[PDB]
Amino acid sequence: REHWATRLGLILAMAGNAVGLGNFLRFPVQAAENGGGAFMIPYIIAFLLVGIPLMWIEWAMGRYGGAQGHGTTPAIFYLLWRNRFAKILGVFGLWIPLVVAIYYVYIESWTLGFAIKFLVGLVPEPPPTDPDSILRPFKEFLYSYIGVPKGDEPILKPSLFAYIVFLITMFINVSILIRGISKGIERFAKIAMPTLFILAVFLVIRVFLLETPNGTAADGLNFLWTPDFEKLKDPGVWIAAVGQIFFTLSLGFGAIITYASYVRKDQDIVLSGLTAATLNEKAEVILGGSISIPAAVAFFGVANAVAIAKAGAFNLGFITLPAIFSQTAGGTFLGFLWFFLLFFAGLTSSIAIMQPMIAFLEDELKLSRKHAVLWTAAIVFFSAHLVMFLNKSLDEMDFWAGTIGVVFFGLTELIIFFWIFGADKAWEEINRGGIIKVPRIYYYVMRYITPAFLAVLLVVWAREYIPKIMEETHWTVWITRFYIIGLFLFLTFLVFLAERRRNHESAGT
Amino acid sequence: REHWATRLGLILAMAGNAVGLGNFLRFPVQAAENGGGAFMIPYIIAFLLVGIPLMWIEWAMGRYGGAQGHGTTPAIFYLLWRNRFAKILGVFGLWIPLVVAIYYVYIESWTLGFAIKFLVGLVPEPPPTDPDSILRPFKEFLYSYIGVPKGDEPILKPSLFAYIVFLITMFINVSILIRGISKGIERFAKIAMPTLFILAVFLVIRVFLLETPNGTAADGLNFLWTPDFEKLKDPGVWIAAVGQIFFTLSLGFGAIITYASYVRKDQDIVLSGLTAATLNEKAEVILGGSISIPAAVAFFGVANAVAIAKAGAFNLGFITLPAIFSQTAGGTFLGFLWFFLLFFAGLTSSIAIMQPMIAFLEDELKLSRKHAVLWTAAIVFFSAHLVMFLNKSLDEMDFWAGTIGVVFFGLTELIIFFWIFGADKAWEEINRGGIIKVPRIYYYVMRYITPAFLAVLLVVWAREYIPKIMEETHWTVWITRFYIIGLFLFLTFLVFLAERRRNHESAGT
Ligand SMILES: CCCCCCCCO[C@@H]1O[C@H](CO)[C@@H](O)[C@H](O)[C@H]1O
Ligand SMILES: CCCCCCCCO[C@@H]1O[C@H](CO)[C@@H](O)[C@H](O)[C@H]1O
Ligand SMILES: CCCCCCCCO[C@@H]1O[C@H](CO)[C@@H](O)[C@H](O)[C@H]1O
Ligand SMILES: CCCCCCCCO[C@@H]1O[C@H](CO)[C@@H](O)[C@H](O)[C@H]1O
Ligand SMILES: CCCCCCCCO[C@@H]1O[C@H](CO)[C@@H](O)[C@H](O)[C@H]1O
Ligand SMILES: CCCCCCCCO[C@@H]1O[C@H](CO)[C@@H](O)[C@H](O)[C@H]1O
Ligand SMILES: CCCCCCCCO[C@@H]1O[C@H](CO)[C@@H](O)[C@H](O)[C@H]1O
Ligand SMILES: CCCCCCCCO[C@@H]1O[C@H](CO)[C@@H](O)[C@H](O)[C@H]1O
Ligand SMILES: CCCCCCCCO[C@@H]1O[C@H](CO)[C@@H](O)[C@H](O)[C@H]1O
Ligand SMILES: CCCCCCCCO[C@@H]1O[C@H](CO)[C@@H](O)[C@H](O)[C@H]1O
Ligand code: MET
Ligand code: MET
Ligand code: NA
Ligand code: NA
Ligand code: NA
Ligand code: NA
Repeated sequence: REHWATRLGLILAMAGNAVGLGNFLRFPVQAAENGGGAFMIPYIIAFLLVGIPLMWIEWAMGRYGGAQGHGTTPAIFYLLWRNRFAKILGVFGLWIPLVVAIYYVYIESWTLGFAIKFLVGLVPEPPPTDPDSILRPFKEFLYSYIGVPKGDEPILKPSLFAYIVFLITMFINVSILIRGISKGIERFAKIAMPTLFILAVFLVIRVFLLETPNGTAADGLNFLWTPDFEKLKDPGVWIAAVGQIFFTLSLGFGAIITYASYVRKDQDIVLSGLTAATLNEKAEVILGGSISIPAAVAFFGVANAVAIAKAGAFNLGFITLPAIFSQTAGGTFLGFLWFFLLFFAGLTSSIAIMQPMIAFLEDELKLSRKHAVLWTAAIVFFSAHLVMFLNKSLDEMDFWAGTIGVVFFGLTELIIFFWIFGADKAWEEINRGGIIKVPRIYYYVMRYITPAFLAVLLVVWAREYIPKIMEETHWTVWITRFYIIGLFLFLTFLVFLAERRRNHESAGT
Repeated sequence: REHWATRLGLILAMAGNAVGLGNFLRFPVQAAENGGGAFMIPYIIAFLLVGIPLMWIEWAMGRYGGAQGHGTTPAIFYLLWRNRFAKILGVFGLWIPLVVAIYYVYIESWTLGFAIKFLVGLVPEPPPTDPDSILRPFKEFLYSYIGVPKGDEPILKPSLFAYIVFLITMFINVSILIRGISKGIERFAKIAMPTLFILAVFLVIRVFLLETPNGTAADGLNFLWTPDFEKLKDPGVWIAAVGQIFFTLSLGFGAIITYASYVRKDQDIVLSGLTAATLNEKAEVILGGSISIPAAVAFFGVANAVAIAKAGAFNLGFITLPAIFSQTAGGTFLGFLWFFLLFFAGLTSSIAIMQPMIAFLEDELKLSRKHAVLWTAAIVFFSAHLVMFLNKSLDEMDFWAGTIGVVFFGLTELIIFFWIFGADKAWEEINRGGIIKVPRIYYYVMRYITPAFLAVLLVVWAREYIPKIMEETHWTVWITRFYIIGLFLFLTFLVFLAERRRNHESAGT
């Protein structure tokens, strides 16, 4: 089995797993929609009670499985719980990352397409004060790129450029993955992460210089870091905060587990896990938090910025920020730097989300790395046509896999590891080889607090939020639901085939 | 490997493979739309130049492959042509029958649902002369069953009864298939075919007694068997005739090949093949041709009958015929007999179209028959939800697989067998063990005439018919296209996995 070559490489790869579009696109919107500073208390609390403990659990499960030649959850769940149902539950650890890959790589490709166009100056040009005369050209720019519907049909019409750029993006992902763990992902991480940090810091500095009749970037920071204890009672904010924690730390995606499966059996995971998690949070709250929101508030004031944030998930990052930059000298190049940053952030995350499928094909079906990477790319590429052409298909996948799925799977993996496998055995497995030990208190958090926190969260979520979605959606949501259910059935069949190959193999040995 | 137990069983199973919904539903509509007697000249000619020769070729390929433990085209094509491209072309021999199964079993389930409702007298009751006051209740009956759209959305809403009946239908197919070739399909064929023949003969007799102010059943027969040489020039009629020949004989579906793979290496296929083909044609032109058309013409006259035939593919069989029967004493029970006949016709054909997937899983992935049958049923059942809920999805699948696909695959299999593998080797393989020899003239038909006939047909088809369809369709056709393209990719992946299992297997032996 492959192993990470160096401790630094392991850390930067894991940090690259985490630090993604979620830090720079998702976090600012989530925080802005939820009162800014009012979002941060629940967010910090979720990091401590969910983010940290689950991170350690996934590193431990991955390392544990890797020692026996397994990196994905169908096998790993079965090692922890010798029951047919463990294998079936384990399928979600292949299904979630596959579905997420299907829309995440597409969005990643947009950032590359925008970077290219901004670099070469093929961008819109607003009419030099109206907040709409400047924004409209950038809205139309995004709409033409991805092909937003102009009529009644729920169909998207992406530009030829966007389509070719997606192909290029897939090629770049494959070029890294095909080289494997140490020579591919690890080597790229050592180049991408420092680049990512430098670009982000530069952008923060530039944004911090923004001042208009409507305010300064300082006003944006104050909105984000001023608590509102009257929101600590709103369940919606807690759900948002926990959802962001999962998404941001790559928890429940099967991605941390698979990376950790390449950590040597004896190697520390306590300090490494904590370090990766902490690096992500710094990139999120300090870097991601200090770019988009302050820029928007500086130019539009808080009320308008919040309204922009609620407007859509991509409005702030693909329309508003570049429009704001365009009002400044060298703003087109600043736009390039922003999208280049997003691309490297996306890329280091997308190689992580496709590795579980690759590991399963290698580990369980005994495919060569070459074949495993290429077939994985093929399935993602083919499937992405749904997200490229059917309006709101992206939203549907992001809901079932990237939102509900990850939280559900997080609770599942914790129950299996800390309840079925054995709390004391799990505790011992986590700490084994630790450069530091996990604080004793976290034993009771993991065993009692985290599961109960998530269980209540999911129930409240399910009672007062989900029914609206099932009842109040356009019929086309069923196209995406049908397809991703088929994907689950497909992966279940592959797990079945893996069992049969193993049985026939043992009969020969 | 399993083998057919008796020669009679083999013949009735193969006859059951062929004699299906195509004889009793498809043939009458095709003949009626194309001038009746004007359809029959091209039809007879296609039977001689295409139907017969291709039947022998498929029996031969199946028997040839079966002798080496292979029953499906990915392997068999490779045996005949040691080239990676042979395996890929061979995938169509799994893809076509899978796609056809996905809509064919659903339609088959309707005939069971109708049989049940007609048996128990839960049927509509027209107002005792208006040709519309009688037909409307039966149209509404079908529309409520399958759930035809009442608004603008291209969505179907099948009754709960129709859904449960589809489940039952799948169960019945599985119950036969799970028992295998000799104890399952062969044993059922010996019961179903005689029953089928008796029901059909009875129905023909009953229809032959129909006489109204508008005409007699005799008028229907005259319309069907009166030549119109002025149509021998119309290409459309030839395309229709050849398409019906393929569909009716189960040619290009991979189904005849797979059944023949269970024929012993030395056993005759010349007389057996010819006998199965001839039995089908008798059931089609004598039985199928003498039920629906004469009944409709008797009650409505020719012009109206033809108009009904053009109305839809299911209007004649599910609406018009039962409505006509309802005007006669014991007509509800006659309706039951009709739908019972259709069901047995459908059932013996659907077990044939699912056996290729079963054989591939058994032969190439080494699954047990139990697992192979159940996974096949699961894929068909899941996929059928597309045909059940998306308006016109059925039409799209029937076009790509059941119409274009089978003719394309027929030309492919002939080219591979008679051109690449070797005309003389193919000729020798067909005749080997023959109780009779194939007439010498058919060597030149197979090698030169059949391929050229099909090639010209396909080109003319492609030039003057296909473009309208690609350009003039609702956007929802892409949902079905996307899905069945995914099915092809899925099956291609399975063939790839089969190669890898074989390679690893040989390395051990
Ligand atoms: C691998 C699955 C392929 C299914 C059909 C995909 C057809 C893609 O079609 C392409 O889409 C682009 C984006 O709209 C257009 O710019 C191109 O003109 C068009 O050829
Ligand atoms: C960075 C590598 C990808 C480049 C893909 C370019 C695809 C060509 O895109 C074409 O560009 C033309 C000129 O701008 C436009 O007028 C056309 O509408 C567009 O189809
Ligand atoms: C479920 C996803 C299916 C995607 C099917 C894509 C089929 C592409 O089809 C092509 O797309 C082009 C761009 O939209 C259009 O300009 C063409 O008219 C159309 O033929
Ligand atoms: C919500 C969970 C927050 C946990 C924060 C734990 C901070 C560390 O807490 C410390 O842990 C050490 C090791 O067990 C102990 O020796 C110390 O007494 C204790 O203060
Ligand atoms: C492609 C086949 C789609 C057929 C299924 C569509 C059935 C219509 O069901 C629709 O489902 C939506 C989502 O749950 C709901 O919001 C709507 O209220 C409901 O009418
Ligand atoms: C195996 C794939 C399942 C996908 C969702 C299928 C849901 C079927 O839904 C069922 O459809 C029937 C027919 O309209 C209705 O009569 C039933 O009330 C309904 O529960
Ligand atoms: C033959 C075995 C399948 C029988 C399935 C019956 C499913 C029940 O079907 C129900 O029947 C009721 C009474 O007719 C109707 O009023 C309901 O609308 C219908 O849902
Ligand atoms: C591509 C095929 C997807 C099929 C999805 C079926 C989802 C079933 O969904 C259910 O269907 C019932 C009958 O239509 C409706 O009455 C319900 O409102 C709907 O929720
Ligand atoms: C379009 C193809 C129609 C073929 C019909 C062939 C009918 C049989 O034709 C016969 O075949 C025998 C065996 O070769 C010969 O000995 C006879 O002389 C010949 O008449
Ligand atoms: C589910 C995703 C569907 C997106 C693809 C729809 C693109 C619209 O393309 C449509 O295709 C039809 C069939 O070729 C043609 O008849 C129409 O002229 C064309 O507009
Ligand atoms: C695509 S890996 C999961 C998401 C990633 N952690 C991000 O924040 O973007
Ligand atoms: C479903 S097997 C192919 C069709 C069959 N020969 C029929 O006529 O119905
Ligand atoms: Na992150
Ligand atoms: Na990343
Ligand atoms: Na037939
Ligand atoms: Na049949």
